Amino acid sequence: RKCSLTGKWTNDLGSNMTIGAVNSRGEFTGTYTTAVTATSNEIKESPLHGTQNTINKRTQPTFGFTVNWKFSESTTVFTGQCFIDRNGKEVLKTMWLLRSSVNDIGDDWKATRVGINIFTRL
Amino acid sequence: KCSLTGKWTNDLGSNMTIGAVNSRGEFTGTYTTAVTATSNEIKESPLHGTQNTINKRTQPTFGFTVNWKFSESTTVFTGQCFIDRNGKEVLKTMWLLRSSVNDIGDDWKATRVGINIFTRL
Amino acid sequence: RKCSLTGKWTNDLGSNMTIGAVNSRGEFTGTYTTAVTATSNEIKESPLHGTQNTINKRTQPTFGFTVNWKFSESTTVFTGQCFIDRNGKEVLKTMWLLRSSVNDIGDDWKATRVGINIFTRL
Amino acid sequence: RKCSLTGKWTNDLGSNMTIGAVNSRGEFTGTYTTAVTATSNEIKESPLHGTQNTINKRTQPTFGFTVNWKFSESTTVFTGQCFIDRNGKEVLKTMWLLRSSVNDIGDDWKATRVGINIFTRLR
Ligand SMILES: O=C1N[C@H]2[C@H](CS[C@H]2CCCCC(=O)c2ccc3ccc4cccc5ccc2c3c45)N1
Ligand SMILES: O=C1N[C@H]2[C@H](CS[C@H]2CCCCC(=O)c2ccc3ccc4cccc5ccc2c3c45)N1
Ligand SMILES: O=C1N[C@H]2[C@H](CS[C@H]2CCCCC(=O)c2ccc3ccc4cccc5ccc2c3c45)N1
Ligand SMILES: O=C1N[C@H]2[C@H](CS[C@H]2CCCCC(=O)c2ccc3ccc4cccc5ccc2c3c45)N1
Ligand SMILES: *[C@@H]1O[C@H](CO)[C@@H](O)[C@H](O)[C@H]1NC(C)=O
Ligand SMILES: *[C@@H]1O[C@H](CO)[C@@H](O)[C@H](O)[C@H]1NC(C)=O
Ligand SMILES: *[C@@H]1O[C@H](CO)[C@@H](O)[C@H](O)[C@H]1NC(C)=O
Ligand SMILES: *[C@@H]1O[C@H](CO)[C@@H](O)[C@H](O)[C@H]1NC(C)=O
Repeated sequence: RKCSLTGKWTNDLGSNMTIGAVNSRGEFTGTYTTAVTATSNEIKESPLHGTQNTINKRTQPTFGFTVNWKFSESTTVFTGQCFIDRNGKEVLKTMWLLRSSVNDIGDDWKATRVGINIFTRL
Repeated sequence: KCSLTGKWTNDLGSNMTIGAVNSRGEFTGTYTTAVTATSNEIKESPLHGTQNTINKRTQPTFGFTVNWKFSESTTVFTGQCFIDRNGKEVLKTMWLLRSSVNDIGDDWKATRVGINIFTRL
Repeated sequence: RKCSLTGKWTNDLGSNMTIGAVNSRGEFTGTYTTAVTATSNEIKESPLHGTQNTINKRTQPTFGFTVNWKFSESTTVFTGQCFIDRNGKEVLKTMWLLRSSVNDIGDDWKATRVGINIFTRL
Repeated sequence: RKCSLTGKWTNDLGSNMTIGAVNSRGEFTGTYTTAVTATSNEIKESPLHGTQNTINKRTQPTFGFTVNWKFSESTTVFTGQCFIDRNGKEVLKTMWLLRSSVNDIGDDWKATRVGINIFTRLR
């Protein structure tokens, strides 16, 4: 069918996320449980909010979301595309930017990390 | 505090308006790009995001998604709101622009990266 | 047993590269055969030039290199780190930037793609 | 007529680099003096090695180089294009990846930072 974002996912790093119903404007909300973190602070489940692109109602749509971490001053944004193979196996191929907080504008240059994640269903 | 609400323009000439930021840090708005990857006519597009409220920083991090209404593509922006040495607010952001590809074997080439600096308009 | 860049490698996309000897300053040269390309033009083997970081002569050093494509106006740069496991299996975890040419500076914004690659020995 | 990498440059952060002659294969070397650093160590001038793309011998070519930092375990790679306006004013629009060292492969995910730089000539 269409590749749908709703439901439960895990990534190559062991992180989980659950996304709820996608409304008619493509808006969704959920939660994200990272399996990894940059430092010793305790991981807390964090909210995410995003949109799926609905133009031409593609069966493999692009999308993006923001994770607003509840245990860091940082923000991660993820963007990717939902693929589906002939057996109906779904996968999200994503890239992210992780923005840290810096105290001063002179340190902005070092504030942004980059990486990928591949998510498959639970 | 450096506040996301209001009207902004970037180094490329794009405009965006962000509304009120609620108690969970959620905001919505609209984005008018000045530039585009292809010939399709530009349309104003919704954005949705969140500002980080931990320690209620006067210069908080944030992120938002632009759900383009004239492309199959998605752009995500993340940055931090600074209050500059001239007293001006400025958003320093980096973005990932995801294009749609028909086949998973082409995924590798789908994601572009860049920056934008926004100032108030 | 240090993780050494010299020799023949293949990545998750099927691309091959062969790196020669790494000199005492960490400098190396080689060739890169991509398995994929952005367009229809025929792929040609292309030169690469790089450096491995030698500070503290780490057994898992960072490195970078430039691929000077011989069939495109484009350039790709890769940067990563060479890892080992105790049975001696080496792997390079890398991220790349692929710079396309544009014929007007007003189009610079779109010129740069980003991704990852994982290489293992042949 | 062509935008040439050789010579002395400075970027929006204040960093300087000097690039030497670009040979017929497009190979160059030089030195990089960052104005900024992620941590307290004293900044040391560092070698760079790169190539400019010569396909179709464009007057505004792409290029890339690696900076092998002499004061960190880290590596930076820069890639971009040399632009030249009608008065002959040159500028390098670049983007970079900064790879830090991590002790364990389980930390790889956090190792890579991203950003941009714009360089203009020093006469
Ligand atoms: O599934 C996935 N998980 C990872 C990737 C992309 S998002 C990433 C999780 C990041 C959570 C924040 C974090 O680890 C964290 C934790 C504690 C920090 C303490 C102090 C910090 C100071 C500056 C910057 C930080 C950035 C992230 C930090 C922390 C800091 N995919
Ligand atoms: O303010 C800022 N503006 C720029 C930067 C980052 S977001 C970027 C604007 C992106 C608009 C979407 C687009 O270009 C677009 C439009 C139409 C497309 C039609 C067909 C496409 C086919 C493949 C790939 C595409 C990629 C982007 C496309 C389009 C396509 N900052
Ligand atoms: O092993 C790996 N392979 C891939 C990844 C990162 S490097 C990439 C291979 C790049 C080959 C050059 C290319 O695709 C290429 C070739 C011809 C082009 C002609 C015209 C272009 C116009 C705009 C943008 C381009 C981008 C890449 C192009 C070409 C163009 N890892
Ligand atoms: O002109 C430009 N300059 C900046 C940008 C991109 S390259 C960047 C300079 C990087 C110098 C290395 C560095 O800061 C550095 C120095 C010491 C470090 C010690 C320990 C580290 C541990 C983890 C990560 C690091 C990242 C950079 C580090 C260092 C570490 N443009
Ligand atoms: C992901 O979900 C599984 C069970 O449904 C659980 O074992 C695992 O702990 C979860 N991951 C994280 C990082 O919480
Ligand atoms: C941004 O706003 C200014 C002032 O209203 C306007 O003149 C300009 O055309 C707008 N730009 C775009 C891309 O809509
Ligand atoms: C890489 O090497 C393998 C084994 O030698 C070979 O079969 C394959 O064709 C090579 N790939 C490319 C892209 O040349
Ligand atoms: C670069 O050179 C300029 C003048 O040539 C100098 O004023 C500046 O301090 C130098 N910057 C660095 C980082 O060395």
